[PDB]
Amino acid sequence: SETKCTLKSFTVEKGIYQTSNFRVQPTESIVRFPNITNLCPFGEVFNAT
Amino acid sequence: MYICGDSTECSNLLLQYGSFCTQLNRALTGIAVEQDKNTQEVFAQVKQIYKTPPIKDFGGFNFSQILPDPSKPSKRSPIEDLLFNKVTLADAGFIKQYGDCLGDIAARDLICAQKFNGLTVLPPLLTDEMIAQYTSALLAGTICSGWTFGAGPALQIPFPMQMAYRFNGIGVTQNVLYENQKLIANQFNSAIGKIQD
Amino acid sequence: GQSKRVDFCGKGYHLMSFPQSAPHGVVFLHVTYVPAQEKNFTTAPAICHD
Amino acid sequence: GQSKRVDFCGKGYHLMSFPQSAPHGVVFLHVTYVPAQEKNFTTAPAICHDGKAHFPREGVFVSNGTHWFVTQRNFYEPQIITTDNTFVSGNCDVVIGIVNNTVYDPLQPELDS
Amino acid sequence: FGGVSVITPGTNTSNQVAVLYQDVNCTTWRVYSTGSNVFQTRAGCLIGAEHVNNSYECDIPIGAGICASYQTSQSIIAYTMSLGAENSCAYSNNSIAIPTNFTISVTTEILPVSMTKTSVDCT
Ligand SMILES: *[C@@H]1O[C@H](CO)[C@@H](O[C@@H]2O[C@H](CO)[C@@H](O)[C@H](O)[C@H]2NC(C)=O)[C@H](O)[C@H]1NC(C)=O
Ligand SMILES: *[C@@H]1O[C@H](CO)[C@@H](O[C@@H]2O[C@H](CO)[C@@H](O)[C@H](O)[C@H]2NC(C)=O)[C@H](O)[C@H]1NC(C)=O
Ligand SMILES: *[C@@H]1O[C@H](CO)[C@@H](O[C@@H]2O[C@H](CO)[C@@H](O)[C@H](O)[C@H]2NC(C)=O)[C@H](O)[C@H]1NC(C)=O
Ligand SMILES: *[C@@H]1O[C@H](CO)[C@@H](O[C@@H]2O[C@H](CO)[C@@H](O)[C@H](O)[C@H]2NC(C)=O)[C@H](O)[C@H]1NC(C)=O
Ligand SMILES: *[C@@H]1O[C@H](CO)[C@@H](O)[C@H](O)[C@H]1NC(C)=O
Ligand SMILES: *[C@@H]1O[C@H](CO)[C@@H](O)[C@H](O)[C@H]1NC(C)=O
Ligand SMILES: *[C@@H]1O[C@H](CO)[C@@H](O)[C@H](O)[C@H]1NC(C)=O
Ligand SMILES: *[C@@H]1O[C@H](CO)[C@@H](O)[C@H](O)[C@H]1NC(C)=O
Repeated sequence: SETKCTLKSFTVEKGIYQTSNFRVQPTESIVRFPNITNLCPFGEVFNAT
Repeated sequence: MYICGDSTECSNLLLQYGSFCTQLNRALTGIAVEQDKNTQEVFAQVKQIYKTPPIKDFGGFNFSQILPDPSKPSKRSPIEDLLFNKVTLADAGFIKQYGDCLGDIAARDLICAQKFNGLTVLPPLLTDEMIAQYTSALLAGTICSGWTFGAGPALQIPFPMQMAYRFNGIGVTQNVLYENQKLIANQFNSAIGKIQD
Repeated sequence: GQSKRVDFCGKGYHLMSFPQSAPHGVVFLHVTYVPAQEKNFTTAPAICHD
Repeated sequence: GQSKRVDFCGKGYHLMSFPQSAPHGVVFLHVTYVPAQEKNFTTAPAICHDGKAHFPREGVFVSNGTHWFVTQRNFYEPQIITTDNTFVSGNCDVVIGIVNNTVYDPLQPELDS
Repeated sequence: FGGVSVITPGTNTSNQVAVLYQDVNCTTWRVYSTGSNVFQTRAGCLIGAEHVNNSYECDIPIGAGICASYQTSQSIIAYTMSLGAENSCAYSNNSIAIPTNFTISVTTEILPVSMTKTSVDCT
């Protein structure tokens, strides 16, 4: 079917067609951020006298 | 220079994809080299430069229009001198001089316009005189030794016998040449004169 | 050399050639043999003797 | 095959070739014949015998210091000039550079013996 | 304005360099430097090479009949190239040269036949 879509045809002639690449899909995601525990000083920046 | 002539800011932006300039130069260089190779393969067939013999009777055969004319400052044959005068080149010499392009503003010379935009024409490796020397060597060899010249050592032969062999080659018995030698030489000489005209 | 290839070194039967130099190229002068006056004779493939 | 094209299959006169393979290409070995040692001989267009003009059939007339011989063009191997080596066409009046010498007839001694 | 090219002996041998200024006529400015060894060719003013009267076969071509090489204490030199060996044939109306011997010679010729095949996935 990949060959048929590439060729815009519902008929394929005898021969060898290239069909893109073998692909691998991801299964899960990894999220890594530094282990920061404090909230930023929003009060000091925006609530200053 | 073509893209960012005299602009620092443009140059710094060109550098964001300047690998393309390199490839353009690589391609043009390959052509430039090939063009000298082509010249050498066509003309430098023989690396033995045979001196053009003194003109002596070759059996009625007159080669003066194909052999170099010694009275000229550049020893071109009369026919070559004509060929060179007929083909017109855009300019001559490979030195243009900034000072001359700066001075002659009024002419609006196309060659200077090309130079200022980074477009350069390079000189050939062999000069016209060098080409003429190869041509003369080939003719000198042909006249004194026929084809033995190309095969190996140049073996001297009387010009009329060279022709006899050429006649047997096409399929006409050699006695024809010897019997009609004056006729053949006259037709030959006539034909060459017609070509120059 | 001398060539047997038809029209390779000019029309007619090739005898010899002489190069001449030109800007950006080469000019060849090709000398060939061309049949001229001719006559029609009766022919035969063979002669029968005895 | 065997080529007759000048410089097509190498320099000299071509005899034969042998291919060898190579990565992405072909290499040819071209075997050719090259003339080597040579000598300077006197020559002439024709030999005059009895007033008739003799031309070589397959060769050139060659003279050493005292005698005329006929040789094949590409190799110095002198033969006696005979009526079998020459052909006759016309008389001794037209060709420029005719020399005399004699032409041998192999039949005359048989008729005499 | 332009016109600059550099003649280099390989760097695994030496770092001497000659520079050709294509649009400069020294017969001397619009150059980066001089330092003598200035030779005018029809291809430009060549600075940093010694011209010699000894014609040789060409090594590094420059243009207009001029070619360079690196030689004897070695420096960059320039010369007009030789086109071939000088030779001469006799021409006479009554003398012929005929081979008496021969050589069997075998030479080689090399030709490409095929190019590496590739394929590209644009994605
Ligand atoms: C080859 O032919 C040319 C003519 O095309 C001959 O040149 C003439 O020679 C006479 C005698 O010296 C001069 O008066 C003429 O003015 C020449 N004409 C031209 C156009 O140059 C030439 O001498 C012949 N050469 C040989 C070896 O036969
Ligand atoms: C073969 O053709 C040639 C060339 O046309 C003839 O030679 C010419 O003959 C006329 C008449 O006598 C002369 O006026 C010309 O000057 C000759 N031309 C040349 C170049 O010499 C020749 O007669 C013909 N017949 C043969 C060989 O039998
Ligand atoms: C030209 O060739 C002839 C034939 O080989 C040489 O004459 C012969 O010389 C030998 C001695 O070397 C004699 O025994 C023969 O009787 C001679 N034959 C004849 C027909 O005379 C001749 O010497 C050679 N000429 C030169 C100048 O070397
Ligand atoms: C070949 O031999 C003949 C004789 O058979 C020579 O012919 C004579 O030449 C002289 C020259 O002074 C004339 O006066 C005679 O009338 C000619 N005689 C005959 C019968 O034609 C001829 O010159 C010799 N050729 C060569 C090349 O030696
Ligand atoms: C600013 O101070 C007021 C109390 O006066 C508080 O209600 C508000 O949340 C503070 N704002 C921030 C950004 O902390
Ligand atoms: C043939 O004659 C020429 C002219 O005299 C001479 O230069 C050459 O050396 C001679 N040589 C041979 C056959 O080697
Ligand atoms: C060869 O040329 C000489 C002049 O150098 C001349 O005397 C002689 O007759 C000519 N021979 C032939 C056959 O043309
Ligand atoms: C340099 O200028 C001189 C004087 O005008 C001229 O004779 C010479 O040919 C020029 N050099 C070149 C390479 O054009």
